[PDB]
Amino acid sequence: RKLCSLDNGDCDQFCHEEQNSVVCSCARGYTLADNGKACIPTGPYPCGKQTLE
Amino acid sequence: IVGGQECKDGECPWQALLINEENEGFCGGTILSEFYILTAAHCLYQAKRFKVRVGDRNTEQEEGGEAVHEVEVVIKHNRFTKETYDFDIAVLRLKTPITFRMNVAPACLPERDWAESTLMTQKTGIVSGFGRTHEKGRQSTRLKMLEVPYVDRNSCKLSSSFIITQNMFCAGYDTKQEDACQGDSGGPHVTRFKDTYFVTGIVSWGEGCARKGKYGIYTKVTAFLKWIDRSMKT
Ligand SMILES: COc1ccc(C(=O)NCC2CCN(c3ccncc3)CC2)cc1OCCc1ccc(Cl)cc1Cl
Ligand SMILES: [Ca+2]
Repeated sequence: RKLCSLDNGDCDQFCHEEQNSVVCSCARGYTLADNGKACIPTGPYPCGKQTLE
Repeated sequence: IVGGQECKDGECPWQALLINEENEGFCGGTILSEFYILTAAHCLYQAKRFKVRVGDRNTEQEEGGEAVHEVEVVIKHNRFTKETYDFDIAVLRLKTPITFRMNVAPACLPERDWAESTLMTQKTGIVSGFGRTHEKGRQSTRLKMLEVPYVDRNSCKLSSSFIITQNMFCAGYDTKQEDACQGDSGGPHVTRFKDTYFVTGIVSWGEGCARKGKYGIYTKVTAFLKWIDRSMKT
């Protein structure tokens, strides 16, 4: 368990190793945060999130 | 859905229902985006004309959330065959865009490699639908959800009286009485990751419902991501 094999590389979503190094990315509807790991929703109903009140 | 629990308010917002000219639901579907619905190819032979309903959790009332949409285009996978049930997948283009709200949102589409290494390696996934609650009973009026354990690929083939192709996969239990049933076809199979749900499968087929020694057979979504993108791009 090294890079993405280690807790998904601490990425919120998609994780892939570009040159022995973690590179995170997000699904359509989100934008990569400044920290390069989190995924910030771009609207009120981002994909894959349950809608609660 | 045999067993499982019912989808509570906003727990399965990506569920879509295919309804015939008589207004009854025969198959499920997954909201991919405002204009797109993911379903099962085999579901396209169970009706001449059909519409798609979203935001419904009870088929015998009006929670005001419901909404019917007409299918503009029906993109079915040309390599689909009844003889084998391989390539059981289809995409639907709606004439009007879905309005996201409470109980109506889309499931995310994952990257193929990541999905394959992080989503399908998870312990479980979730299947949902308005299908039968028992193998012999009748259609369910409440949308239900069921956690289905990912099954070892080897074990899967052994239990199947039919050849499991690389475009499918088993989910469910060997003996526990929980599984999808008829009427859930084309419905959602999502996998949770850090509070986010990704489309991982399409309720395809099974030899009965929850029968001992059998599993539910889903369409492997990661095997058609590029096909899906292409289907949406146009
Ligand atoms: C009340 O329910 C059923 C009674 C008899 C059969 C029955 O008759 N089964 C035989 C079929 C199985 C699929 N077929 C093939 C044929 C060749 N290759 C692969 C699949 C055609 C025969 C199927 C039933 O429903 C299957 C419901 C189901 C459970 C779990 C998941 Cl995940 C999906 C579904 Cl749709
Ligand atoms: Ca209703």
